[PDB]
Amino acid sequence: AHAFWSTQPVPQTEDETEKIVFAGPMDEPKTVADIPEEPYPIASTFEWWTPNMEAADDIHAIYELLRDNYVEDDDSMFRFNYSEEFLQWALCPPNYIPDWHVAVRRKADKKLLAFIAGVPVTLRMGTPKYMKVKAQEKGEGEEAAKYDEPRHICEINFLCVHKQLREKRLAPILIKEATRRVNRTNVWQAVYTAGVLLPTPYASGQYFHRSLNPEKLVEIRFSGIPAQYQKFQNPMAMLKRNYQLPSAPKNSGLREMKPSDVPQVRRILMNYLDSFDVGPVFSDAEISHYLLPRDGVVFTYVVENDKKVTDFFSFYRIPSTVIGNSNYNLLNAAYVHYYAATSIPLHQLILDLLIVAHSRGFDVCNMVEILDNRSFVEQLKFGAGDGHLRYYFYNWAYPKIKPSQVALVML
Ligand SMILES: CCCCCCCCCCCCCC(=O)SCCNC(=O)CCNC(=O)[C@H](O)C(C)(C)COP(=O)(O)OP(=O)(O)OC[C@H]1O[C@@H](n2cnc3c(N)ncnc32)[C@H](O)[C@@H]1OP(=O)(O)O
Ligand SMILES: CCOC(=O)c1cnc2ccc(OCc3ccc(N4CCNCC4)nc3)cc2c1SCCC#N
Ligand SMILES: [Mg+2]
Repeated sequence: AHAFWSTQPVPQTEDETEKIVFAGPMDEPKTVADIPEEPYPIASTFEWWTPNMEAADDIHAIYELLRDNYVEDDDSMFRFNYSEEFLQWALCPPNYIPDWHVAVRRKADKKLLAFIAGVPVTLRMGTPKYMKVKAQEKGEGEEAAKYDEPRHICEINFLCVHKQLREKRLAPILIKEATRRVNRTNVWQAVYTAGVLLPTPYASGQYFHRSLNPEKLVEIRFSGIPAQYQKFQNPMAMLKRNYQLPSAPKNSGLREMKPSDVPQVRRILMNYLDSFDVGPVFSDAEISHYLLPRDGVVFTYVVENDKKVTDFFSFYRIPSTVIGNSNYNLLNAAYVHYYAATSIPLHQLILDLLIVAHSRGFDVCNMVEILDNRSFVEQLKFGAGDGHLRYYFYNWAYPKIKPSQVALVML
């Protein structure tokens, strides 16, 4: 069934995943000295390449590979078109390791044929609360809490093989070479997400989308006057009416985040993230990097009253190519990123996200049902999508958890 994945330290079936009681490594412990020092062998016509993520030309190359060959939805209606500025932001967070960015190029002409990227993340990934309960009833609290300390691991994203090289087993070679480069730095776990089902997710959630420009969503038959709008006299006026938003935020105290807000945002986010079973831990430098506004990339607002930040939200932008549509070639989507509410209902905070996003020209707001995202779906008129996002670890046994116990947003 899986000539590659059966060779790897991941849970091999749902059954296995249902038996797992404690968090911990799957593989034999290893040391850096046991890992090969030489890159994995590859065909003599290809060569490994470590792009320089501060070289414009190198980020452009990666940009073009992904524009034309990265992920499409199962109906090939969309392909992501991550921008060069977004790639620089996602690939170069504080303390990133340039060697974790792995590419294959054709030797002859230096054509980029494949890519995978790893970045550091500090993750809480100890045993979940409801497994730790069952572990007091067993006498077993010490083994259940053994890996509670946040761990410095790798987050994998942007795996891409050029369409002309598909189904030639190049993706396993990429994964093996990234694993080697991460293990050479004494890191032995990774976290990653995918739309597809692989062996074997520890959590899975549906996507949700909120229409902000229903006219456009129609012209690119994603909405297409959704079937339920037919019996209306006037399907489009009703559609716009339903999804209309205010012009300006409703919360007194909302403004863009600025650098002097970083400590307060760190505190309120870390307090909120703590409640979930799997979630990141951010330094002030990581909060600065992932939440300070960057044009075209990430947008973050705080509610400040009486000079205290009490709430905030963020969203980031990923445009998609609209496949087979030259009238409307691009979808401008906003994705809910981290947030924390202490003074207002979450629905009132995220209503202001939608207002801001609409004001700034976004066509749709998307999210996975992680964090407390289900608490505002109905009131804010999100609809469940096609598609899911599945969360995975490499070399980490972990019980199945609901997506509302996951606090890691994956770009
Ligand atoms: C400690 C550090 C560890 C670091 C590493 C942690 C692991 C990270 C793992 C990577 C996390 C990535 C997170 C993201 O970026 S998810 C986004 C993935 N990217 C895309 O979907 C872009 C469009 N598609 C492609 O570029 C290609 O179709 C890819 C590259 C996906 C497969 O290329 P191709 O179609 O040319 O096939 P092949 O003949 O070379 O290889 C076939 C083998 O590949 C397995 N496959 C297929 N899809 C995926 C998938 N999304 N993740 C993991 N494996 C996948 C498949 O089961 C099969 O194995 P097996 O079934 O035969 O056993
Ligand atoms: C109009 C509402 O739909 C969208 O806005 C949209 C746009 N571009 C895409 C591009 C590709 C795509 O493929 C499915 C997919 C595949 C992978 C993935 N990952 C991979 C790893 N990193 C996080 C996201 N997320 C989604 C779905 C999409 C979708 S559906 C998923 C987002 C939502 N809702
Ligand atoms: Mg291949």
